[PDB]
Amino acid sequence: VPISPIETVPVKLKPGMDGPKVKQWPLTEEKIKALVEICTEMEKEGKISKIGPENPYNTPVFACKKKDSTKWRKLVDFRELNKRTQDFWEVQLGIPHPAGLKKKKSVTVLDVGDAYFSVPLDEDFRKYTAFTIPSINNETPGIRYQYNVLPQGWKGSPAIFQSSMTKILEPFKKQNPDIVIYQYMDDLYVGSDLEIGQHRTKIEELRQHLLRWGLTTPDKKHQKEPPFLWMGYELHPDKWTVQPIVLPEKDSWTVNDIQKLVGKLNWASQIYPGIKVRQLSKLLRGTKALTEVIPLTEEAELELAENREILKEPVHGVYYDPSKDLIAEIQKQGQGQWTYQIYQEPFKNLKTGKYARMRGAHTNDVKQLTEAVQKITTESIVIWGKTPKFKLPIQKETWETWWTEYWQATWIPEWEFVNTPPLVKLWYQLEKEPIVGAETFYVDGAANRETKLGKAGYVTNKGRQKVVPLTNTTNQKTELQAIYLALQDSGLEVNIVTDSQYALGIIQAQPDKSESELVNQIIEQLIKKEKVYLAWVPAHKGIGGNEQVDKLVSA
Amino acid sequence: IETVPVKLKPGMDGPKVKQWPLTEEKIKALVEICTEMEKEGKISKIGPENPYNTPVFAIKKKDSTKWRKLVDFRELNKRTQDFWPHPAGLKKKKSVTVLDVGDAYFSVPLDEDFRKYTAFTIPSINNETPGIRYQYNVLPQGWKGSPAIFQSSMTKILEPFKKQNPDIVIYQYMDDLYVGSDLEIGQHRTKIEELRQHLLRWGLTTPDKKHQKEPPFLWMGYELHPDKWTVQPIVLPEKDSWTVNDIQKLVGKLNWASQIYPGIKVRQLSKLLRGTKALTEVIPLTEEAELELAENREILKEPVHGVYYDPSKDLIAEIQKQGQGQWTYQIYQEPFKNLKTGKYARMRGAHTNDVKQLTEAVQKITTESIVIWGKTPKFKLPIQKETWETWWTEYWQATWIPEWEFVNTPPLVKLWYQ
DNA sequence: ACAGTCCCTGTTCGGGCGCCG
DNA sequence: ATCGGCGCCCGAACAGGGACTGT
Repeated sequence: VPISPIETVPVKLKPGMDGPKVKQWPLTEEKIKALVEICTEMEKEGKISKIGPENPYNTPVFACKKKDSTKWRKLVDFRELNKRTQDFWEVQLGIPHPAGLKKKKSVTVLDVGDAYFSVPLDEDFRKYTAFTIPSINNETPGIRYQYNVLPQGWKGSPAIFQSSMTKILEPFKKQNPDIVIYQYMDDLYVGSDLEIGQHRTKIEELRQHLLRWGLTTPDKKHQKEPPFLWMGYELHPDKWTVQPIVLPEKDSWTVNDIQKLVGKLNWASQIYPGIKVRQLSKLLRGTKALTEVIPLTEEAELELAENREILKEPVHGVYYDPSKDLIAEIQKQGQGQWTYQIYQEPFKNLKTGKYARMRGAHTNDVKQLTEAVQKITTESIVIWGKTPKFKLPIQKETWETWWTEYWQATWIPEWEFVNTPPLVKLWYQLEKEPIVGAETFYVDGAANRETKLGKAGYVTNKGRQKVVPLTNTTNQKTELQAIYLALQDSGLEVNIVTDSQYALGIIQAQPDKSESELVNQIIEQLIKKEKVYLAWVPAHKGIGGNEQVDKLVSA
Repeated sequence: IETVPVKLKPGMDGPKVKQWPLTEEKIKALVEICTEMEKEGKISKIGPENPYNTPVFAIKKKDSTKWRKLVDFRELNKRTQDFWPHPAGLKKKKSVTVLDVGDAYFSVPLDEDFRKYTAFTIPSINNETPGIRYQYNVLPQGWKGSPAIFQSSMTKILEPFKKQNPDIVIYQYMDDLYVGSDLEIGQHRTKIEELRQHLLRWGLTTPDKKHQKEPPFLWMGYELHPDKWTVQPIVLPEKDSWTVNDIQKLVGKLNWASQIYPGIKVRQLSKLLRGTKALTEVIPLTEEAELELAENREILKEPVHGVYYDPSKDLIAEIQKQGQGQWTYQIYQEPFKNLKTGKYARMRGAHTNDVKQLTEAVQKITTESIVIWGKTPKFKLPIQKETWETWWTEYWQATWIPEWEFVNTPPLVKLWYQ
């Protein structure tokens, strides 16, 4: 493949900077003879030119084995040059997903050979890619070269080749507007609805078209028969699946190992329904030691069994039909954990996924359901460019009473109710009017800002009072602690009057779970009660029982 | 025609905003628009060596089927240099009409040294293709500098019409031309068509509205009547009997309102709650307290004195979800010194889409700020960041985009709607 | 009115996964 | 050891802003 005739992209250094001047570090003897042998080859191939003392820049060079290949990959530690290269706007905005592929009669996956080594580099920038090959004998000075093509490891190479490949495909795509070509780096998914004979004719026109542009499509990387290995998937004519996932088996695990296990489990959740990682990610909390060994908790081990259980059965995905409606259904598995499947025909999932983010310290299931619907909505726009219809495990009246009573603007797109327990519910509901015949509790709490000690108590209309001393607390916690006392020392119906907007805004939001132990205790009391009315009054205004309890806790 | 030199503010780089996902409906509309803009030399293809980007998306035009390409030039406008009188009578006119004259900007070329900053990227479904990047070669719609650079040309086009109709107020803000008059609605719409055709001798306007008899839900933001905008007073309940809980809600409400109205007092009302009573206990208002309440009702009815608009300070607008499709808003520059307090209700849908509601209220509040002060406010939105961002582009129809931030408000602002 | 502490929310970066050179 | 660009997840440091409090 002679160097492509595409125009070089003008590349500059950051303003007021010079090129890299890094000396070459030692290399092993297997790599020294290979880099010299390799460098004269890729000078002969034209990718590299010799340079003289006029070039004052340098970058260390080494040579590692190519990824899953017998060929050697020539790599340069361009960490110093990358810091000085101008910034780019990456045109790769995401990764194509098979669930967005439509059905096609004929499919071809190509791969360009020596991709970066086919695209020329801007002439003005070539001086800064200078490097030196140190000889074996330290007495020899070493041979300096500069780069004429896109180096592997340079920060601009991926973006420029992606931009260059689109320019190379633009004329061919225009000469044949009905052939779909999914372009990611050098790998080309070509799909058409023509007959199988005429389709192979167009592939050769493309290979010849790319060959004219210095882009070889080697036969070793040319796939013509299903199954297709594309973007880490195994593509079949009517079904798609992920290339085999290998979960490691070890008797003792470390932090790094856990980090790998979480990652592979996330990668599997796109098609395997029911993957859970909350308890496995909890083991990654606090420890930044990558080689630290972590004992699996009782809850963590249970989580691994569930995932392995659903991984023994093969799962497949379906392709997308633009004529048929898009459907997504969500189920509540664990606390703060959700799994979903997007399909068109029931039990024929296009893809799956999971949402398990705890947004906020205080939340409920209805909030998380709206958060999971949004993650799916955005994800559906990326894959299919449209919003799916929803099937949610929440009652129609449950949502109607929530969004009408919530102070923030919340909305859910077109959705239908599915009776897949456990359902999402509001566990308690605060009264809109004070309860008649209910003991009125005027609660408050205080704390010193230096001492961190505080009080929390209440006074009632029935004359009942209480004050509890607390150690290692804050103002916000003691005021929350006072509301907890009134719920403890009251019947099933209680009126509570507080002066804390912070405690009021948390409770009024009807949370069912919280990172704070105290809030979970307050939530639990509200579910046990039958009617609760919570009122707020401005503090330090001589109002009702608020004034009596304020003096009780401030002393 | 030579381009006007444009600089960024000292020490600031160009915009670098990622492109957000778009529906196939919007991408296919955008691809057609940008391909046509490149043919007419209005935009041109660029590569990844341009490190700047500005988000782009599409909106359906007002009472029309055509699509309008919208650039999120908020970041570029914040970093663009400042250039170099607002008609106070425009808000007094009976009828005011908003004309999209952004199409006129596409005739003036842009300074080459500046074009790198107008870059945007069109995404592709399922990431089939890399983003195709374009930059602008002419003055772009939605750019802070476009109306300024075109300012000399706009006064020239309008001067004959403004002397032929001296009773018509014409204000310009970004792509929009605000035309206000006191004529009757029918003679006013003819005058708008008179301005459109007299303008047509120089620059084009959006395809004439497929309707002309104000089809409901369609001319909300088109044909505006400023003389019917109403302020939302703060109200207090009127009951024959007040309870301890009712007096506490009253005292808390009045104490908050004393920050907006100076004379609010709650002392004789707080005296009624001096015990440690039950919430449902009825408290008779003493003769002293009845007067204090009656005086607070009077204070909230009279307008606030000594609150004037400062053109150097930014405008801020806050919206509260009051329920039943009703939304309250306040526009101010300093805390508790409101420049206007309004209410919007019965917006779009039979009160189903909350987000559609909030989006319309934000547009109507901004329109009022442009008409009243010629500025746009910064919004404090009562919505989750992701809930808005996901859907707001689906209901936006203005040529400008105001700045906003997201807040989680405690439910103690019942001080604006009864 | 100024300057702190608490709490919450969001942004950025670190790890992992995956793709490609 | 010893690289580039993208997307995603999850965890944690830092900052911002608004409320309470103490001076």
